[PDB]
Amino acid sequence: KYIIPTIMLMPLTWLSKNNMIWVNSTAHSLLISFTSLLLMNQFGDNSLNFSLLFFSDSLSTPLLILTMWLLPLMLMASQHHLSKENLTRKKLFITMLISLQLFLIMTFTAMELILFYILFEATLVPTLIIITRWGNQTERLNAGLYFLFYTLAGSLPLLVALIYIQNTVGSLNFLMLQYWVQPVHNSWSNVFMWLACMMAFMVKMPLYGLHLWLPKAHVEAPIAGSMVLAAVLLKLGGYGMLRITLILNPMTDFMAYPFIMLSLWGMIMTSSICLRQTDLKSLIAYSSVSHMALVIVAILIQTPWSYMGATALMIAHGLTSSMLFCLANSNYERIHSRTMILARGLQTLLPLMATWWLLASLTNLALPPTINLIGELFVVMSTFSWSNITIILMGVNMVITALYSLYMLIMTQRGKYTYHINNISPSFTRENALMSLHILPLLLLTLNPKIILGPLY
Amino acid sequence: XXXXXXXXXXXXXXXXXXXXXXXXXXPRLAFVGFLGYCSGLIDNAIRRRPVLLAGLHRQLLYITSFVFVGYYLLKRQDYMYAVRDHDMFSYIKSHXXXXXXXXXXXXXXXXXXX
Amino acid sequence: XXXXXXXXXXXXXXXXXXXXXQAERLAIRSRLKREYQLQYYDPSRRGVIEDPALVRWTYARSANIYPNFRPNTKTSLLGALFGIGPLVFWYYVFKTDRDRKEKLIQEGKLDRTFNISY
Amino acid sequence: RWQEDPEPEDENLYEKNPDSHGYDKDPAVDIWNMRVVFFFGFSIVLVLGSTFVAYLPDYRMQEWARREAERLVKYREAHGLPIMESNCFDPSKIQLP
Amino acid sequence: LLQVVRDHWVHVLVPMGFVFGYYLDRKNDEKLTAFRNKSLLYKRELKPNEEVTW
Amino acid sequence: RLFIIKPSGFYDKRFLKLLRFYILLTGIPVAIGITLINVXXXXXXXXXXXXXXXXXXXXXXXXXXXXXXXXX
Amino acid sequence: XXXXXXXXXXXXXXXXXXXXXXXXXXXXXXXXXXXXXXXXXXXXXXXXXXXXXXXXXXXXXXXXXXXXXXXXCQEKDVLCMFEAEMQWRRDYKVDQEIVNIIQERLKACQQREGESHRQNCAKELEQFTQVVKAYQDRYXXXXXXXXXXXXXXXXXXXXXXXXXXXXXX
Repeated sequence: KYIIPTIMLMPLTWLSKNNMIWVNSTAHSLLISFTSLLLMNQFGDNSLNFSLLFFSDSLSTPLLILTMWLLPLMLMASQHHLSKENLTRKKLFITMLISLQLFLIMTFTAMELILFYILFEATLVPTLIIITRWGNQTERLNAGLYFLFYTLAGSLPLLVALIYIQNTVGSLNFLMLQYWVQPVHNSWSNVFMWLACMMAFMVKMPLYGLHLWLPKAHVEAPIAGSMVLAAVLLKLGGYGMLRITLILNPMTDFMAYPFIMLSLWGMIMTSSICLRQTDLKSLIAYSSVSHMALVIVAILIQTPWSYMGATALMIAHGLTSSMLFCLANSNYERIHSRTMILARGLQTLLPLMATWWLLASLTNLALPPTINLIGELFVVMSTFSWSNITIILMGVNMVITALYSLYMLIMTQRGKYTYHINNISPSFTRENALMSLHILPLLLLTLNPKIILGPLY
Repeated sequence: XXXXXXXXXXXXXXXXXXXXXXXXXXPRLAFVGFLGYCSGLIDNAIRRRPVLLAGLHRQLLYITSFVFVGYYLLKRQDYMYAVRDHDMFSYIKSHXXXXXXXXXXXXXXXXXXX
Repeated sequence: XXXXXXXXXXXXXXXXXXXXXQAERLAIRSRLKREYQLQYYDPSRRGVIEDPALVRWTYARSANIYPNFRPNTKTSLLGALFGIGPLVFWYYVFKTDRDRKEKLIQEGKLDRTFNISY
Repeated sequence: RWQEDPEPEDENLYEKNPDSHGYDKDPAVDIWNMRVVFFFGFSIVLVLGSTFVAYLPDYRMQEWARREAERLVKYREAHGLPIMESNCFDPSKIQLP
Repeated sequence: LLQVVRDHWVHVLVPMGFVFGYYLDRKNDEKLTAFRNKSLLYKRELKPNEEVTW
Repeated sequence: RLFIIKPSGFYDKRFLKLLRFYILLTGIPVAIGITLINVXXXXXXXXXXXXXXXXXXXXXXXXXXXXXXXXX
Repeated sequence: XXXXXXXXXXXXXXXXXXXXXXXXXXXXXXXXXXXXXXXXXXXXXXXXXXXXXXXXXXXXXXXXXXXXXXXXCQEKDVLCMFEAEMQWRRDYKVDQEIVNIIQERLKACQQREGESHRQNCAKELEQFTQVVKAYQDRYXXXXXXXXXXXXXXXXXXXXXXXXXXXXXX
């Protein structure tokens, strides 16, 4: 139902005339994104399989809807960029997004681990082409090579891990079939089997160790700022930790103990650096570490309460950090620098965009129940049942989550910009329309967060 | 099996075991047909010719050749998987002692806390 | 950091060396301002000015990492003890809490009957 | 020496030769795209899509379980002594050891 | 008539691809016809319609 | 009288009017959505006789609009 | 209705004898607002109910009963274990909202009495302590994520602990 109309977007951009292109790619994507909220939502007590195992059903993944939400949203801000260059260069880098969306639909839907693996690594190839090309600043290669040699270094151990499970215990396939899986006896040979399953989802889900993959990709901008949101889709795209820990190793949690603590220090120290940093895109790059680290802590506890907040945080972060990158892009195409201090001035120069700057920054804080409060609060409550000492460290993190976003506000809420003379037009219709399409879904999830937070809810 | 034991060595088709029935307009055949069409798109990029899709009508040769070779390739696929299953099921019945059945049991297992 | 007496006007002399010192500082200050002045007062510009000071300021933190840290000696090694060290510090904190909690479940109950969530 | 490498031009739509637009060039294409189909998805997915989300098609037995629980409470209280759960989904298991 | 067909050609293909996608993915249930009515979960005897529901 | 401070205003105020025009355009079936509860029957709870488990909608509750979406 | 316990009957009756002044300001405003915007709201609600005429009853609640015990068929089989685990997941979702009713029974006591709090009721306090304690041992709580395959182990661990204590005494 979802694959085939998404594949038919590929000949759409190539066959259409030279003056159009962007009109057809945006309009047809919006009607397909409507059908995702029409058919996928239906479920019973245990979510029943879709069809044959080419693409399967969703049990605890309404995160597909977020990919369908960014399916037209990534095409909006990429209008100002790429417009100067040739028509063939435009047609290629629109279809690379469609190819990304093709593989991204395949990752969340298909209830597998063997075929899921060759879709998890398959998303890295289109992003590699996007990140390495169109870089405004230099050191594109010091982020492009970093994009593979961190992920593939951790994910290639899945080939020796996943196949080892199916060769001993039946077959992986449906996961709904996986009741054959027996608890681990805790042996030294089984130590590296657990580590190989984890390490793939320890790189894309950023810790404190091996976290350097993320900020390098964000600072060195792929195209404008809307292709940065595709890298946000890859953080939440590593959702296999929800499936491996729950099924393949449920008895194993003794080896999780140091890895919780490694992500726990990736909260205080990741927030400390994000205070004196000069680059505006880097300030969102390090804030994205902490929010996804909260998910990492939640998964390894394995309590039924933590997953309720973990799945909610995947949707919460994917529409708020992407909203923040669009605000960084809206200054990047006017001032032509990622410097925070140089680009300073809201309301006096940017009147209506300043209110969007508020709502995006307030979502990093704990607002009245939208999705960010709902997502975070379950994790804090789950950590206390895990160990009572946690909120002494977790509370300090709550202080600097204010400093994550208020420092972004203060260094933009000042009536100066004496050196600057540009940025005459504050928002050319679509510039604010991007910001509304990011916040209004979060405002609609205030009334119904049952659709978002749902691992057996 | 790597080495032949029942079938005669060096043969293009099966012939000895022909009864299996080949696929008719299979979903796998459509992808190979798409690959034949894909080769007729990229050849106009190497040899610079107007339009990838609306170019020369030598593309029909590329579609047919991939389908024709692919049909014999898919015929070998369904044959070899069938022989693999035929040898496996015959091995269990001939030995009998190698396979053992155990069903319906209630056994204790350690439960994890938190 | 602050001393016993706060510096604002304390310890200053006219002399001859200080008189030429102010002449040096005002010369560069006027040199870097005039290149701004010629670029500020013209309608034909429209665009944010670069300035070599701010570009190098951003480059100081984002880059210049691997050309540095070649004489590590001892100061770099002391940073690792403050780096990976706190992870070892908390490793014995949570472990003592686990030995406290796990023993209470099996013998002498501490968990309340009202508890059901997580 | 750069020879041909030194080539850069500052481009901004703003208002000059655009009137009021978002997409670069052509006034006819801009209005039909940036104001019509850009806002058609804004009207269908957000307003007509709000009716769905979780409201209407029950959604993973949330409303069904409420009516199912209430009828089981009144029946078990009138007949049995234990309320709902005591020793559930296990009756006459084959030993322990 | 001639001006309308020449203008829109790629535009028609995307909703047409949805109908082709919906039809092909529905036909997969015909391969999975086994255990159509089994046990007590969603099983009822036929009155007029054949094989309850597809 | 003074010349006052200057803001784009024209680009800002037009966005809110263009947004509201498309909210109100699909705000018509929202207004019909209230009358669908009014005119057509909403919900009834009764023990069903053994004949059919599902007809049009398998389980319909609260709103009649739930049954209309269940058919397609 | 039916399921909810609640209080028997509330008294609530005013005498009004001490001080005439202006009779009662609370009673005069209550009688005025009953006719102003309460009787008019009752007339519109009755007009909409009468306009319905034809009403569909429908099935509402689904049956689905027993379908064999989960702790009887084992040895890892897809045809048998799938439907057995479905029954356990149904009951677990029902048991979540059974607790909610007993939880709201204690909520009703706190609202009605207020000043009495713990001195009265007692029945709702005892009903809460009996169910939740049994809920902790049988359904999840210490058994991590919800899984019916692991649920049999939690029942067996409680059965082994009870047998060990019975042998000593």
